[PDB]
Amino acid sequence: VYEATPFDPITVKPSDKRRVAYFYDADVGNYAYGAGHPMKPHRIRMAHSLIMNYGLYKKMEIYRAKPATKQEMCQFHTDEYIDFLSRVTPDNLEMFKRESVKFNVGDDCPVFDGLYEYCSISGGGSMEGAARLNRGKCDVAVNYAGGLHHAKKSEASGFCYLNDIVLGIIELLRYHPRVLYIDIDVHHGDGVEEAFYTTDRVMTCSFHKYGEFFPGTGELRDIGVGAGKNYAVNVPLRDGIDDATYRSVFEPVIKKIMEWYQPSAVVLQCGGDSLSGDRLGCFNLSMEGHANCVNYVKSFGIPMMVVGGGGYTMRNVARTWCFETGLLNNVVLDKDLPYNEYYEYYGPDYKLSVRPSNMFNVNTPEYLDKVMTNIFANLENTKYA
Amino acid sequence: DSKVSVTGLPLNKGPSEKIKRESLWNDLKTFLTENMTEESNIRSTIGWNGIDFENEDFCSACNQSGSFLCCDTCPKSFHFLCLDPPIDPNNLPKGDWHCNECKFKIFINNSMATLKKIESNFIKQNNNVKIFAKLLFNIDSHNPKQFQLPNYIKETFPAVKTGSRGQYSDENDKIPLTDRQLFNTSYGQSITKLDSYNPDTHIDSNSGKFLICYKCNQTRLGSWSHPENSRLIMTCDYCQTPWHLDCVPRASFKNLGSKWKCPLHSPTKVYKKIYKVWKKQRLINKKNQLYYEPLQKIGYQNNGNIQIIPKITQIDENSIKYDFFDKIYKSKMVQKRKLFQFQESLIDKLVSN
Amino acid sequence: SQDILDLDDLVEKVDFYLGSNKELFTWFKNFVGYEAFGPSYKRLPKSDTFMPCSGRDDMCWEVLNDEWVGHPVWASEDSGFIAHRKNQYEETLFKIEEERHEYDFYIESNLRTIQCLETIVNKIENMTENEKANFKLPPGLGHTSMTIYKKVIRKVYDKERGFEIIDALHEHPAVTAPVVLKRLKQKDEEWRRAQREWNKVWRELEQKVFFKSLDHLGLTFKQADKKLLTTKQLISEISSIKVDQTNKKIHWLTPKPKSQLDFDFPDKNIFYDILCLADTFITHTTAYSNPDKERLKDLLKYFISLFFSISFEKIEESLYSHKQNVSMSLLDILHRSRYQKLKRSNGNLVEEANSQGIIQNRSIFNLFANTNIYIFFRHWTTIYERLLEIKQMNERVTKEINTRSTVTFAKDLDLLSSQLSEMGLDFVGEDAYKQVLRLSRRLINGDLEHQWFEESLRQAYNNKAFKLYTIDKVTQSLVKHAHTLMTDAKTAEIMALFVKDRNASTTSAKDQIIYRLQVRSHMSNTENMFRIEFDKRTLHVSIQYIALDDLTLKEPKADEDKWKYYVTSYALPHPT
Amino acid sequence: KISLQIPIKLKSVLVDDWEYVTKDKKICRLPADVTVEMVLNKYEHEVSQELESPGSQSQLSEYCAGLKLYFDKCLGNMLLYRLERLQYDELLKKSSKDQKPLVPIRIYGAIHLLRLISVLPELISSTTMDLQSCQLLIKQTEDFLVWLLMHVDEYFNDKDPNRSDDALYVNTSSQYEGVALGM
Ligand SMILES: [K+]
Ligand SMILES: [Zn+2]
Ligand SMILES: [Zn+2]
Ligand SMILES: [Zn+2]
Ligand SMILES: [Zn+2]
Ligand SMILES: [Zn+2]
Repeated sequence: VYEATPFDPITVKPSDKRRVAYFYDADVGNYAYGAGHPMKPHRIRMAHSLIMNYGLYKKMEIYRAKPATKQEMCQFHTDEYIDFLSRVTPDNLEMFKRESVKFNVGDDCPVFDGLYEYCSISGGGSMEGAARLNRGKCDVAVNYAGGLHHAKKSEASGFCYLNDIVLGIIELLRYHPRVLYIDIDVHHGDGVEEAFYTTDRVMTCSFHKYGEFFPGTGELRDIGVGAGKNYAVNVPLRDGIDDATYRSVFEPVIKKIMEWYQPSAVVLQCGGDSLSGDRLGCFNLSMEGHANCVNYVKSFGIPMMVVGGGGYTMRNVARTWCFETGLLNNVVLDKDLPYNEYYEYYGPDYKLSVRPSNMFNVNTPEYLDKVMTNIFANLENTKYA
Repeated sequence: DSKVSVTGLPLNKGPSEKIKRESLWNDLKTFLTENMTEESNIRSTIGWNGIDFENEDFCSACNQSGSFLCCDTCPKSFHFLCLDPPIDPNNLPKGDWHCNECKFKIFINNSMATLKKIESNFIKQNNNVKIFAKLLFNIDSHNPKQFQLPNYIKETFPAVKTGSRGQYSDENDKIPLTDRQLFNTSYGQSITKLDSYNPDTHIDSNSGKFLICYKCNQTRLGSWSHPENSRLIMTCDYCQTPWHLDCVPRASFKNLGSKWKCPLHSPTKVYKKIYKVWKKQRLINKKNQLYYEPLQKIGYQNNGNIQIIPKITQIDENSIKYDFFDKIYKSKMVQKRKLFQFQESLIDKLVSN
Repeated sequence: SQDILDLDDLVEKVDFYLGSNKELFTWFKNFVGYEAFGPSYKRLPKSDTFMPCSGRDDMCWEVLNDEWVGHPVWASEDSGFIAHRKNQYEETLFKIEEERHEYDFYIESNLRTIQCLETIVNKIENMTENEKANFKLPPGLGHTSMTIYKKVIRKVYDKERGFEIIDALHEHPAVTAPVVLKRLKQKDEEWRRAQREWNKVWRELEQKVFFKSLDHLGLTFKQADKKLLTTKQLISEISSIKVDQTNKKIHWLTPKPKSQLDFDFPDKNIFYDILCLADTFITHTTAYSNPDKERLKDLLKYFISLFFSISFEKIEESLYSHKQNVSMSLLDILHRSRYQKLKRSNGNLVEEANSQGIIQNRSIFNLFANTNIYIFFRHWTTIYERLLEIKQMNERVTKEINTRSTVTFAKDLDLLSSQLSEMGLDFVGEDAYKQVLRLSRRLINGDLEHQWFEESLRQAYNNKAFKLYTIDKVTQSLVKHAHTLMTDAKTAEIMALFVKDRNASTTSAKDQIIYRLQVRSHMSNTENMFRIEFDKRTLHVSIQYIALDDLTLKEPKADEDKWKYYVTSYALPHPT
Repeated sequence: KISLQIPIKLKSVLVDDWEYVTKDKKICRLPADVTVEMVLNKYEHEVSQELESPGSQSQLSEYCAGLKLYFDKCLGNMLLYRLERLQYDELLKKSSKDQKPLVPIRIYGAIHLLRLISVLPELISSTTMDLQSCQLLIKQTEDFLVWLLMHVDEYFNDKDPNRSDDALYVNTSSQYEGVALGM
C-alpha cells in the first residue's frame, strides 16, 4: 500500500488555533546522571533557553507543576518500588544489595542524586498537564521533562525510573473515554504498551526499530490480548530510514487509526533519539522530517499532550524541541539562532537546522507494503467505537 | 583544588600546550521565569497527603560467581541461597559460620569409633528403614550443590549438550560469538548487519553460482554503481533454500540468539485448539532406537513420527498419498452428509408447516 | 492425515509451498474446500498479580494490566542487543561535548546555589545581633531543591569537611555565611575564566572534524571503487540479471524480460569534460611517451565521436572553447601503420529472407564486443553517470551557497574555519559544477593535496557529492584501458569490424550474421560475446549478454519474422 | 558399579524438565495436585492388593517409607536447580511464619521424585552397602519405575501454562529471576 511520495515542506495550518500551556521547572537542569551517560538533564535547559530568547513567552503561558507525592506516584508502581526510590542514596547503596538487584537500579540506570526529586518533578508535570486539559483551561500541554516510557511497573530499565506517561494517561482516562498514544522514539515503548495491553480504552501505536536492538520487543504479531485484541499497533522499521520514508509510513497509519479508533485525547511522545547523529539511535531523520509528524497529529485538532523523551546529543534535541514548540504555536521560526547563554554548542554553522548524513536507506518499499497491509487488515475490526 | 576531571587536568586550569597544538590551526531573555511561572495544583488527587586458608571466589555448589558467604573452617564458599536452609543476608550468623562438612567433623571430633558407634545407633533406632540406613545417616554430611543430570542420561540423546553454565542447549542455538565483538569493532565499516555491501553474499562460495530466492526466483544483486536494487538474500541454517528478507516478512538478521528456520519445517508442536499437545518425539539417537516397517500401508495411523522410505514407523510416498486421499474423500463425504442432514431437517420442518 | 493439524493452518503451511503457482494452489484450495500468539509476552499466574499498589481506585484496576508481562531478556534469547558503529571522528566529537557538559554543569550548580546563599545573606544583614544569635537555616535553605547545594559544597569542601561546614552552616549561619559565599564566588570566577579559555580550543578542534564526522558513506568509498569496479563484478551484475531472467522465463506467466542493461545519455557536454580530463591526465603521466600520448587522445576523441555519431568539428570547437576559459577516420588511427603514416605526413524463401530486412536510413545500430570493449565502455558510462548526478544537483547547490547567511557575530570572533577560503577553495556563487571540474583538473595535476579536495567536496555539497573522491583514480583507469585497444591485436581487429559495421548505412539481418561470425572468429569458444546495441534517436544504449549459441538480435515478436531469421540462419550453413 | 536402566520415556520427561527450569525460566507450581505421598501410597496400595507373600509386602512398605524419609531429608540439599532455590526459601519463610514445620513430601510433585531416582545409582555406589541389599533396592525401584510408566500420562501431561491454567509449570516474574539467579 506504501507509495513513494516526496518530501513536501512543513507549513502552519491557518485555522487551527489553540491555547496551549508550557510546563517548565527552573531546577531540573542541575541533576546529571553522574559521568558518561547518554541521557542527561542539561538538554532540558537548553530548549527552554531558546524559547526564552526567541520570545515565545508572549505566545503561551508557562507554569511549574507542583511535584507528585508518594501516594500519587503509586497509582502505577508498587509501594515497595516507589519507596526504595525515595530512600536510596549512593552512600548507603551497600545496605540495599538485595533490592538493588531485584529492581535493576544499580547497573544500567545508576542512582546519582535528586533521583526521587527529578522523577517527582516529571511525574507531577505530566499529571497536572493531563488535569488542566481534563478540566479544560487549555487545549495542549507540552512537558519536555517527562516521558520515561521504559520504566516498568516494578523495575527501572533503560535510564528512566518513573513512568509518568502512564500516570498522565490515567488522569486523562478519568474523563475521556478513549485515548490514543502515538510513540515515535526509535526504541519500543514497552512500558506503556505493556501497562495497557489488556484494555480497550487506550490504543498504543509505536514506530520503532526491530532487530537486535534495545529492548528486543515489539514484533508485528504483538497485537494485544483479552478485550484488547487488535488495539495495539507496533510498526517495526529497518535501519537508515530517511524523512521521506518515515512520513510516507506515518501518515496513512495515523489517519486510519483516527478514522476507526476515534480517540478523545491524544498523547504524543516526541522523543529526539530518532535523529541523525545520536549515540544510541540509528535513524537518519532531519528536523523537518521529525516536526512533520507532530504537525500532522496537531492538524486533526484533538486535545493532546506532547511529551519529551530520549535525547543523547543535547544540540540536536534542544534545537528540535525549540522547533517543535514553535510549530505548535502556529509560528514558523527563523532559521538563525539569536544570542543565548549556551551559544557555543551549536557550531559550526550556528543555525537552527539539523543535517542528515548519507547513511544507506534499507527500507524496501515491498517490505512497507506488506507491513501496512497486515496492519490495515488487523485494524479492520476496530470499526466499532 | 588539584584533582583531575574528564578534561585531563584540574578544573581551574586551561589547556596544556600539547592539547592546544594537536587541536588548533596555528542582555538575554530567560532572566524572567521567576515572574511568569505560577504554580499549577489543579490536579484531582491534591487531597491525597502522600590457619590462613584462602577462600574461593566460586559458589562451590553452583560454580558460578556472585555475592557469597565464605567459610571460617574450610576454603569453600556459597551464595546466600545455596544453603540448607538458605540464609538471609540481612541477619547474618552471629560469629563464625561453619560449613556442613567442618561442622560435621567437629561434631564427630575426628574420631571414627564414634562414627561407627552412632551408625550402629542410628540403624538400631529406625529398623523401619533398615535398608536406606546408610544414606539416611550420610545425607547430613555432604555439602549442597545444584542438581546435574547424570551423564548416562545426557548420552541417550546426541542433540542435547550443556551450555557454559550447565544449561540445556538443544543445538538450535547458533554459537558463542566471543571474538566476534572484536570483529564487531571492525577496522573497516563492514559490521555484522551487512549494510551497503552485498556483492558476494548473493553468490555461493564453493559452487560459484547465484543464490536464488524460493519465493520470487531472482537473486536481486543490483549494481554497485546503483545499489538501490539489492534485496538482502539470507540463507536458512537447516535446509539452506535462500530467502529474501521481504518474502518472509521479517526485517533483521537473526545472528545472536538462535538459528533461523524457514517456513518449510513442518511442526514441532500442535495446540489442537479443540487443546491437545505435541506430535513429535525427541531424537532418540543411536543404536538403541528401533525402526519398524508396517505390514499394512493404508489405514495404519500409529503416530506422527513417520520416516519416509523409497518406535518410528516407516512408510512410503504412495501410502501417504492414499491416506491423504482417504482424509479428503471421507471429509467430502461427511461434509456432503452434513449438508444432507441439514437440508433433510429443513424439509422435515417445512413439511411440518 | 491423522487429524492432528487444523485445516486453515494446513492451508497456510501449504501456501509457502504453492504460493507462486497460483493455479495449483487455488486448485488445492477449492479441492479441499477452504493465549500467546505474540512471541514476546508470557503470563504470570494469578498468584503474583497481588501487590500493595497503594493508590489504585476502582478504575485503575479494570484498565491497567498486571498478569501479562514481558521483558528484554526472554525476547533477547539471553544474549543480544548489538550496537551501532559510530566511526572514530564521531566519538571524537562526543568527547568534546562531554567536557562541555562537565564544565557547564559545575558552573550552573555553583550559580544556582550561590544566588540563594546570597539572598539568605541579604536576609541576615538587616537583622539584629540577638536574632542572628538564634537564627537557624532550615534544610533546603528556604528553597525547593534540597540536595544540589550539599553537592557543590562537598565537591569544594572535602566531603567530610563538606558535611562539617554544611551542618555548621545550618546551625551557625551568621558566622559561616560570608566566608563560604566569598569562596564560592572566587571558585566561580576561576572556573569561569578557565572555562572560556578552554572553550576557545574546543571550537578550534570541532571545526576541523564536524563535516568529516557527518559524512561517512564516503570513506567506505576509497576502497569500494578500487575493489568493486574490477571486471569480475562488472560481468557478475549482468550475468546475474541474465540468469535470473532465464530462471524466471520458466515461470511462463512472466513476460519475456527486458534486455540486460539499459542506459540513457541526456547531457552531452560531459563527454567534452571527460576528454579534457583524460588529456590532462596523460599530459601529466610520465609512463607513456609523446606518440603514445597523441595515440591516446586520438582514440578517445574519435571513438566518442563515432560511437555517439557526434560531429567531430563541433567537438573540436567546444573543446577549444573549453581551453579558452582555462588561461582522419577511426581506422586511420586504429592500425599502427596508418597512424604513423598520417602523423609523419604532418530457393525463394532464402531470397525473400535476404531481400526483406535491409533497413533503409539506418537509425538503430549495433556493436558486438568481447570483454575489454565492455570494460572500456563501462568505465566511460560510469564516469558519465557520476558527473551527471553532480551537474543535476548543481542549480540547487548554487542557490544554497548563495544564501548562506554568515552570522558576523561569529566571523568577527573568527568562529568559522577560513581554511578553505584562505586557500580560496570555497565555491563562489558561480557554477559549482565548473568549480568541481577545475578542482579535479588541479588534483590530477596535483596542485592541491587530496585532503583539501575531500573537505571542499564535503562542505560545498553538504553531504551528497562524495562519489567524486576517486575522480582521479578512475580516469587513470579509463585511459589505461584505452591503451589495450591499441596493443592486443585481436581487440584492434574486432574494433575494425566495428568501424566497418557502424559505418555501413544500410544492412539486413544477413550482414549482421556475417558480422557476428567474423567477430566470433577472432575469439575462441572460451570468450564471451555481448552486444552494445545503440539507438541514436532516443540515445538509448542497451547491453545484452550472449551465450555463445545465441542469436545476433533480440528475439522477434511475430512468427513470420521468426521464420525469416530461421531461414536466413539456415541460408548460411553455419551451425544454427 | 551399579546401573539403573530407566525406561526411555521417563528419560525424555526428565530432559524436558531439565530444559523447563533452564532456558525457558519456568518453575514447578506448588502445592501440586499429586505430591510424593499420594503417589507412593497409591503405588503401595495397588501392589499390596495383588501380592500374597508377607515378606514381599514388608519389603514393599519398608521401601516406601525409606524413599519417603530420604527424599524428605535430601530435597533441600541436592534436588533443586539454581533458579528454584528462591521459591524454596520463600516456602520456608511462610511455613515458619505459619508455625507449621515444613514437610517436602506434602507440597512437592513427582518430578522431583524422578530426579531422585535418576540420581539413585550414584547415591548407592558412593556407599559401602551390601551387594544383595543394593541389588534388591535396584530391583525394587525398577518395579516402581514400571508401575509408574504404566500411568505416565496421569502425572506428566503437558498443558502450556501461558494459555489456559493449572499446567504443571508456571512462569517467573523478572524480580524473581533477578533475585534467584543474580542475587
Ligand atoms: K490495549
Ligand atoms: Zn530512547
Ligand atoms: Zn550458588
Ligand atoms: Zn567449612
Ligand atoms: Zn524474494
Ligand atoms: Zn530453512
